[PDB]
Amino acid sequence: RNAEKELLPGFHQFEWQPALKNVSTSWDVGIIDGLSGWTVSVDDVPADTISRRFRYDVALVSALKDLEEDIMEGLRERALDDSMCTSGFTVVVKESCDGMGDVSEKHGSGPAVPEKAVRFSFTIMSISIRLEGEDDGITIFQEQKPNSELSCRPLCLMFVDESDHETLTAILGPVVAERKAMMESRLIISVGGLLRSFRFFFRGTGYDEKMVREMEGLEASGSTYICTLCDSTRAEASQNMVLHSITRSHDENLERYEIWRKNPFSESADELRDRVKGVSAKPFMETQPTLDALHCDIGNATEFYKIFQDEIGEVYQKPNPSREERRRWRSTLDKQLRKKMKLKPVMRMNGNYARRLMTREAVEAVCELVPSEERREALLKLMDLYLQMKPVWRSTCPSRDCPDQLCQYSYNSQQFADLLSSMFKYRYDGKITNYLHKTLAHVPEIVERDGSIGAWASEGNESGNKLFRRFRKMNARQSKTFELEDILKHHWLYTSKYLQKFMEAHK
Amino acid sequence: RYEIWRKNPFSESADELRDRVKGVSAKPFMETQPTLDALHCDIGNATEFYKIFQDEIGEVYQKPNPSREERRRWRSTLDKQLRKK
Amino acid sequence: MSLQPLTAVNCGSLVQPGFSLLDLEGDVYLFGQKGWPKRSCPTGIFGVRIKKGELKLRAISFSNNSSYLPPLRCPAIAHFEAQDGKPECYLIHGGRTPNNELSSSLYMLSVDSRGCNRKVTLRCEEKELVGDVPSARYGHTLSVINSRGKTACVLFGGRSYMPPTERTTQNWNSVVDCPPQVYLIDLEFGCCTAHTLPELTDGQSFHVALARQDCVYFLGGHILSSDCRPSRLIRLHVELLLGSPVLTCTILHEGLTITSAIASPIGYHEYIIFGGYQSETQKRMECTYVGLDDVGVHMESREPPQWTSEISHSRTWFGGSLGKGTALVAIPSEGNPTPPEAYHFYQVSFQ
Amino acid sequence: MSLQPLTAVNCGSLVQPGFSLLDLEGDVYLFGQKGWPKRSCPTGIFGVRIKKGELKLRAISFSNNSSYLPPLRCPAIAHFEAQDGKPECYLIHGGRTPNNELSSSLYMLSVDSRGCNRKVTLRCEEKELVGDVPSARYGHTLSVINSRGKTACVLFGGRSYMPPTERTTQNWNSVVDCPPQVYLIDLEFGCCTAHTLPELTDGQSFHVALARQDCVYFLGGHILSSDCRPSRLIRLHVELLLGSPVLTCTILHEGLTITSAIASPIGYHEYIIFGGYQSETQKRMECTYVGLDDVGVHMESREPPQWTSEISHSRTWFGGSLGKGTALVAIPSEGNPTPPEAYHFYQVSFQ
DNA sequence: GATCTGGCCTGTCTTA
DNA sequence: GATCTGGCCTGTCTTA
Ligand SMILES: [Zn+2]
Repeated sequence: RNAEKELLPGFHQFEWQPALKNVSTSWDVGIIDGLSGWTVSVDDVPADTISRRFRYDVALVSALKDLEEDIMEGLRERALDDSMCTSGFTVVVKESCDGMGDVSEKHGSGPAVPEKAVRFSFTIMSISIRLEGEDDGITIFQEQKPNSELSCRPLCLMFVDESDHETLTAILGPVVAERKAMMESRLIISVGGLLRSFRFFFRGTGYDEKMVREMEGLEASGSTYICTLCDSTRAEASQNMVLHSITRSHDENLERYEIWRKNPFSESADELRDRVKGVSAKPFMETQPTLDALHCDIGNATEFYKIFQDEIGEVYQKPNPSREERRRWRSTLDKQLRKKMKLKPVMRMNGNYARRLMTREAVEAVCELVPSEERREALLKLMDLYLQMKPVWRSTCPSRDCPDQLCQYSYNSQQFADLLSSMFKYRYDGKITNYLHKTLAHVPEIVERDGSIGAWASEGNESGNKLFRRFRKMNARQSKTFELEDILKHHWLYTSKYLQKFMEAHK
Repeated sequence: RYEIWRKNPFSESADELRDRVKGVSAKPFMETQPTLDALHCDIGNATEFYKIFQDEIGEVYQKPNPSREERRRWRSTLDKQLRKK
Repeated sequence: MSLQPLTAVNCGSLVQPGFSLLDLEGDVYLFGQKGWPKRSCPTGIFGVRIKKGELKLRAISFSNNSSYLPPLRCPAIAHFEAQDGKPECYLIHGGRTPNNELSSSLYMLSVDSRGCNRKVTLRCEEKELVGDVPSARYGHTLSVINSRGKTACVLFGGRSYMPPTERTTQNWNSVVDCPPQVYLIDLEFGCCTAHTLPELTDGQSFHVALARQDCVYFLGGHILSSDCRPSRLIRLHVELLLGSPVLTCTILHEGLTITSAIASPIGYHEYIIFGGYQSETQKRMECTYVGLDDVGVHMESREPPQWTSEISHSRTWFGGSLGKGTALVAIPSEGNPTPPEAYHFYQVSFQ
Repeated sequence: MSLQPLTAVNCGSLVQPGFSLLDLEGDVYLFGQKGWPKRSCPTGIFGVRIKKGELKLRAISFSNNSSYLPPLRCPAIAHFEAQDGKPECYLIHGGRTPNNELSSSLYMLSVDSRGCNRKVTLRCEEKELVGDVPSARYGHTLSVINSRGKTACVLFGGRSYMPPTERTTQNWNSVVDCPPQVYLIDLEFGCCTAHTLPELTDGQSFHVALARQDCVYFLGGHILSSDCRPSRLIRLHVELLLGSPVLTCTILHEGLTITSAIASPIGYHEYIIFGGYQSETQKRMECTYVGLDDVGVHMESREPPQWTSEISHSRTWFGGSLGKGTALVAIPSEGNPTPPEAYHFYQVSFQ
């Protein structure tokens, strides 16, 4: 109990310069109730939510103070002289926030709280160096397996329904405030014996599309304006596919809201929503214009599942299928995927059944179902196209691991879209799933910009959710008051490197 | 009892036959000691008094025919109270 | 003096713990809703119709020349009555944005056109405020006054977030009563005058204001410093003269102790205070009647409609006044699974 | 030749993989309900009606005279047609009850009264059997023969549980082909004679029997010992002469390889054989027409209905014949969430 | 009579 | 025209 006092936040001393805005200077603060001073008067908007959060900065300096070991061994490996050139660091932090349903409430005392729980976390992707000047920025430490639940650092733990915005922004407000206040100031830590300075670059990449949309003020999730990154409408992204240019970014969305509200040109609702390209709400958080890998995979997988379902019977031959046949087609498709490929039907489709489904030999068991020969060849060819473009955004860093697929991705997508609007048009005339568009349009651009994608995936969040369930049973207190406190703490302890180092046992 | 239900030597009608065999429509595959279960007894009576409380909040025996709405309402004030205290 | 139980029919996910009801030119419209507006009705304002127990909510569409509004939580509504040149006005300021913030911008909301079949287009108009602007706030009250014979407006009370210098991410969500200065806002132009009060040594909130004939009565409200709910009612009297809008005030001995009260107009100026919370736990059941005359405020209790045991035991309640001595109340509900409707409703009427 | 999809409407939870359709006096009755009879219909038998694609099951009600029957799964059904004394009978023996045991008791099922309104009461008369009782078995078949002019029945084939010596609670649930001895059962009296023949080396299972004019043809069944599906067609000729039912037999050149076949009578004695399976893995799609005459049985394949890809790819399938060249087939279905109804249906018809 | 607009249902889509 | 039966649809109960 007194052994981990170090590993938790609110231990190691640190300071910012210039001093942070609107944040206290006390560095000893540990787990804080995230309500953060709600007066909880009956007369006001009630406080229905329990939460716990580290003060963001403290969680950071503890994470990094825990990476002290690996950045010193890294520095030594580089043979970059450790004592000199210590002030020019650059820290790139991936943060992610995702919700979770069906968490049963506790009888407890109070207050009343909804079932759903939201887990706000982050992970340190890399830490690099620049000075004296000259060369670039220089990597030192880079997380080798970001997707692992081993490194995801929980920060804010809440019981909140994703749907209510009021409360979500009420609790996550302070956290965002320390972030945008923090981007300006550089950190000072005492590490390796010496006082050194860090710059932080925050990329929230891990959010699912519905959350990105809802914090950015967009209309979710099936609205005429599909691309979070582009201004394209539904039908406009129907005719043209492979050619698009990323526009949507934070400041632009803010200014676009101020237009939507203030409304100087006095257009009617329809036309106004046309002018701002569908920003109906003031976003609060800033989010990198990037694409989640996981949901992308699941989206395309379910679209191909649907295409399969339609090819089993003949849809383009008779355009208006009965409902009974709709189920009959599902029944024989899942029959097949059981007898071959060893797969069983799902309600919501997990990404694992997406990895079994996406393979070519999986498309083989279905190719046998469709009577037509050229159709049989068409969807097969489609799937091989998809296998060729998938590792680009799935793999961590395609610039090395899979170069040729990357360079050919634009052309390959062109080919793909052509084949769709060619034989499948009936199902893509005026409608395209958000992800098929996103994956056929903005991928080469973002891979060119971030350098890589899928390393930034929601997976490194999400997975962590598993823990949150077991840590809510095994390691819980258990009563409503203390429970989030000790889950959060124990989670933090699970994530720390210092311990995992020990548990490697050095070969 | 089952053998009576099947053979049915008295050529008696179904409605009344069921009375004679007193509820046995099938051949039993296992012997269980004629004994009560504690747990589901507790849950059965618990949920019963939950129901009686619920009907008792509003006045049920004065007006015998409540709607779906006043019932759901009764449930709401009931649970709100049980939580509150 | 009675209550009919109301069904929320479809779509009861809109109504939220604080919100507002705008009664202008017949039908009353609901204002404010959970989260950000949804495409179904992007405006954020619904017309409300109550027929045969059914509570039905309809989409309202703004005029092209009008600004669009965020679903404010607990703003200060001032209903400005018909006169030159443009009836009927609703002054809304400034509430709390669903994205959690305080909006300091004042809006003038009104009626535009109809029907052709039963459709009322509306127009919202921002007003630039030349100031000496009011600090962004919620729970404050605003009221329309006329003196000799020009018209201005009076803004006071409510809370605001901790001062931006002293607000720490731990104490972020903490909130303090804004300083006791009254803001006299001319409708046009946007001149906003801030005025100190020797008689008021403290600020307050949720104080229901009743304004008649160049005089404004502030009924008791929750004060956050001493956590007391003063029985004392506070009257003020505004002097508008060229070119100085000088302001006097006075304390009234005894009045009702209430917070978050619903004022439902009945007679000409006679509103019944429909109640609210008397203390931090117990909620006022007693329904009270209020006339306002030049002599003074005339206050008589009235026999409250008998409450169903549900609303009598309800932890909290809220609502709005549909006017014409008719008002709405809402009771939060529990069960499992979700009802879905988080709020049961009742409609109360006088006589 | 045609097939069309059937919606099972309400209550499609009654059909289990083996079951039996009893076609007598027009309307056909489903039999072999899943599990034990539920007092929704305590009888256990269902009138089945197929209208405009809808498959509806009605609850039959036994006569007071009748014994009640357990939902046997895979019994030997022998239709005995109309003549003196009391037409027309369906001989059911013995199948296996929803608990695991084999009845080994013959039941005679007959029609009784109608309607009043579209109602058919039935009566089951169990008959005692002295012998030389038939060993308890299932999957066996039974047939009706008439020799000058006495009517008797022929009972042969089928699996049974391992005898109570080899019987072991590890091997308890194993089955084995019961020995090849034909049982001649007089309808009344209950004398059951057991004969064997050198021509019959082994016992079979699910071998579809056709019976006409004192001659019985067993199609190739499934032999469990050598695991063959004999293409040898079996014939036997019985004649009852006082006081012994003398019996003979012959093997045939060519016979079908199929197990669990569905025989739908169309012509006088001409049947359409659908077949359930060619082999262990792969089911038979081919439809065949089988007529029979005094000279012999003559086989002609007719073009099978074009199968929907589902039933062509379905691992298992079954059904029954509604008679009059009309039959029902059933396809198990995997879907999630549960359909719930487990079986799609198709109605098939000839010419 | 017969528009309008909304209203609900339905209808598929589209996200989680 | 009007029974009877069975029907569905409702509609409550009891165990789970
Ligand atoms: Zn785009």
